[PDB]
Amino acid sequence: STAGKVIKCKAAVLWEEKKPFSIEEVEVAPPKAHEVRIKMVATGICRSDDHVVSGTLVTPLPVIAGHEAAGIVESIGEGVTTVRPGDKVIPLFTPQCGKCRVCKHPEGNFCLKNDLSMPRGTMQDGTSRFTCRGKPIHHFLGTSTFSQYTVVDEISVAKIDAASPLEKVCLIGCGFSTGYGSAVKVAKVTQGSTCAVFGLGGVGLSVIMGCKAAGAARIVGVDINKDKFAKAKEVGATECVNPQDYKKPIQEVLTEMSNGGVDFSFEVIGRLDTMVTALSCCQEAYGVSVIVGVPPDSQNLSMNPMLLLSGRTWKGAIFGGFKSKDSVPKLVADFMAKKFALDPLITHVLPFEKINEGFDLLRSGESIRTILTF
Amino acid sequence: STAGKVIKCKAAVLWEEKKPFSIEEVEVAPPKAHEVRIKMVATGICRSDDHVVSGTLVTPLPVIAGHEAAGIVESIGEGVTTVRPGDKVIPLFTPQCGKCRVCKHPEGNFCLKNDLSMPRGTMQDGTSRFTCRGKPIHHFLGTSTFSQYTVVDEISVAKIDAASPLEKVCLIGCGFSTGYGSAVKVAKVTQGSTCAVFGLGGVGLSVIMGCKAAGAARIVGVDINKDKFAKAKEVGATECVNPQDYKKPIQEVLTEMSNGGVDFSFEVIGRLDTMVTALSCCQEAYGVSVIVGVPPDSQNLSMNPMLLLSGRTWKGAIFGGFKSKDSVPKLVADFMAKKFALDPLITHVLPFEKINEGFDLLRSGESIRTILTF
Ligand SMILES: NC(=O)c1ccc[n+]([C@@H]2O[C@H](COP(=O)([O-])OP(=O)([O-])OC[C@H]3O[C@@H](n4cnc5c(N)[nH+]cnc54)[C@H](O)[C@@H]3O)[C@@H](O)[C@H]2O)c1
Ligand SMILES: NC(=O)c1ccc[n+]([C@@H]2O[C@H](COP(=O)([O-])OP(=O)([O-])OC[C@H]3O[C@@H](n4cnc5c(N)[nH+]cnc54)[C@H](O)[C@@H]3O)[C@@H](O)[C@H]2O)c1
Ligand SMILES: OCc1c(F)c(F)c(F)c(F)c1F
Ligand SMILES: OCc1c(F)c(F)c(F)c(F)c1F
Ligand SMILES: [Zn+2]
Ligand SMILES: [Zn+2]
Ligand SMILES: [Zn+2]
Ligand SMILES: [Zn+2]
Repeated sequence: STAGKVIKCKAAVLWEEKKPFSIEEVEVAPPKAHEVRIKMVATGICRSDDHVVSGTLVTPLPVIAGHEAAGIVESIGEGVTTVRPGDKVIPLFTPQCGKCRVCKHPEGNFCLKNDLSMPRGTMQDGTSRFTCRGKPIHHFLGTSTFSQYTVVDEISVAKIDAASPLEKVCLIGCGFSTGYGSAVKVAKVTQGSTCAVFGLGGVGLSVIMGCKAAGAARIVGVDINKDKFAKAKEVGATECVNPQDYKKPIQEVLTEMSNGGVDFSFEVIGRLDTMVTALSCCQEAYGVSVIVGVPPDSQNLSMNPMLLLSGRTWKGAIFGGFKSKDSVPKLVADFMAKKFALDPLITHVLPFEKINEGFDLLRSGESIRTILTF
Repeated sequence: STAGKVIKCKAAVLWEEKKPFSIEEVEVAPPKAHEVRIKMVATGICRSDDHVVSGTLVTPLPVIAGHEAAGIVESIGEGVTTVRPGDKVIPLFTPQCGKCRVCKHPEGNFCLKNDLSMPRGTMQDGTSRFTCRGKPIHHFLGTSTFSQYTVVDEISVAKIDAASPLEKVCLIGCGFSTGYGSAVKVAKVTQGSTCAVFGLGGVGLSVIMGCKAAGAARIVGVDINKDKFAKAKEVGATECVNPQDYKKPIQEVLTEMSNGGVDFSFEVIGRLDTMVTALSCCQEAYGVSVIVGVPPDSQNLSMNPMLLLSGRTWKGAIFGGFKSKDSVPKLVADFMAKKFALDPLITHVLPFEKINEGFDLLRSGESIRTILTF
């Protein structure tokens, strides 16, 4: 049995920014009240995890990153009611405490218990369950999935279908649900509309899937890497454009393509300039633009508010606007019911020990999602 | 017997920025095809008119300003079908051509024939109906209401109830419809919500009216002029705050007062800093902020897009999101049915000849709306 005991296991520890992950032994404490210790099965490499390494995102170091994953419950702390040992689960990087004003709000999903806005890199109780070489190691978004075992607060875990393929549905922990929800729930893309999607990685392909699902007539993919176009067309893009191919700003190209501006645009990269471009390419009176990409820490954009005064709507979301604990098991159920596909997002499947090579595939432009298997 | 003939009349010509208006004779050409010549009865002084004087709003000079008004049709050009001589009418500074992609969209109102985005200061045909001292004078937003007679394109005028009191209903041509629509149609304020309204002039008072109509529990007026508070309370503010009273920035004050941010915020001033503050003060995950105020020409704001990524929605609108020609007669009908009050906005009445004193009143902070009578 491991229950009630410290587990020594392998994890990918990030000791400082802009360095490879260190794959080594850590000690994982047993779960305290209302906590859940999970044996990881599969975790995806999300660009957000790369932002921690690059310093685009500031979070306390050293850290066990990873937030897109699935695993199997090893043990539960006293008080846990929503999962049990042996359950398949997906950690929730946006929690759902169910009691805060946001949780109670019918649209809101950015639960006030989150560790995103002012990251502490701890459990809800302000402490860490991880040590490495005698030192405490921070958690990341309450999840820390780049470990053979993690401990999460109950509000940061969802039970999923026992028959789920964990090496696919781990994507429901971030990339798929974020893109898909951004289209269907946040933007509320309409039938027959014209959509533009900036950034054709795992998240942007998922936005395309959502736009297609919502019945868009036109879905224009935008990326500087033309290698990403063929997959974007496979999942629903009607045409792809590379800004580098044009003498004019791409907002102008998109406005002409769409005969006056698009219905819905999505920034799915994380650049200040493309957030403004995305806003500008939506139709001035009724367009809607959604920010999905994570921008570099503490940097402001500049824009002209007349872009909004004419009628545009600008919004952003975390995790596709989904209330995380209610939505994740439904999304897995829908996948099992063949309502959407995940295979088009998966380009590479590596063992966990090859985490660094996975991140190099991302950084080189070669991968969409690499799934690491424990 | 004035039909088909040039009319000489007095108008208030603005020859140069930052100068008084010159009340002097102009010649008003007869209407061309699909144009309407209107004998003005009453016109309100809106801060946007003052923006033309200050250079906050750039539009070609010399100009006949004025956009918030009502009058009586003197004559119609060939092909006009929607009004007739002797009809009571409100000029529509935002037109409704009924044919463009915006006019056809269920939620758009910023008709593509507008003269607001890139002002020419002409009629739809690119020419002027106005001469003064033998010199052509520009139109403003297709309305030019600071004249005893104006000529407007048919898509820039609405027939209203023959029994309407024009010295009141002129406010439906801008200030009232704008603020009220901004709350009820653009923001879609909900029952029991907390609203914050930045700027307690005619438009922000109309926003308050709208929020109270929509059933908001709390409506916080924000103004640096505490003289504006009493009227704001009369029309529904539950509490008023002056930023100059506080050591902390007002977004933090509003966030505290609202136990984590308001449901709806409105910028009804026209400053870049208060556009950002107003966004910031709405709840980070599900707050909605609406820009109503008109910013200084060509200036950009600076903001941190993480304010959106958490879940905020930012939008703007012209004329409260109302499709102008459809809405104005319905708004007048509802006023006549006492569905809303216009008297709380009218603080001063003057003859047209005292237009400059009317502007002095607005500039001093003493008036809300001054109505000028021809
Ligand atoms: N809001 C959320 O909850 C949420 C969740 C998941 C991911 N993210 C963010 O979303 C963004 C995309 O994530 P991902 O899909 O995993 O990243 P990714 O796989 O790196 O994809 C980004 C795509 O953007 C492309 N790109 C880079 N620069 C430009 C440019 N100037 N113009 C057009 N394309 C460009 C690039 O070629 C790549 O295909 C990142 O910033 C993530 O941090 C946000
Ligand atoms: N979007 C539209 O269709 C539309 C329509 C009508 C009016 N407008 C604009 O809306 C704004 C309001 O117009 P109005 O109500 O006629 O103007 P107004 O009567 O000048 O009211 C503005 C109010 O803002 C207050 N104010 C000024 N500075 C600050 C500050 N820093 N903090 C708090 N309050 C401050 C000021 O004391 C005044 O009571 C102006 O910019 C207009 O041009 C927009
Ligand atoms: O990809 C999900 C994701 C985000 F959307 C963030 F805003 C963030 F800060 C983060 F760490 C993260 F993982
Ligand atoms: O007050 C209404 C109004 C506006 F909302 C504008 F954006 C504008 F440019 C203008 F001239 C105007 F009069
Ligand atoms: Zn919560
Ligand atoms: Zn992610
Ligand atoms: Zn139109
Ligand atoms: Zn106005």
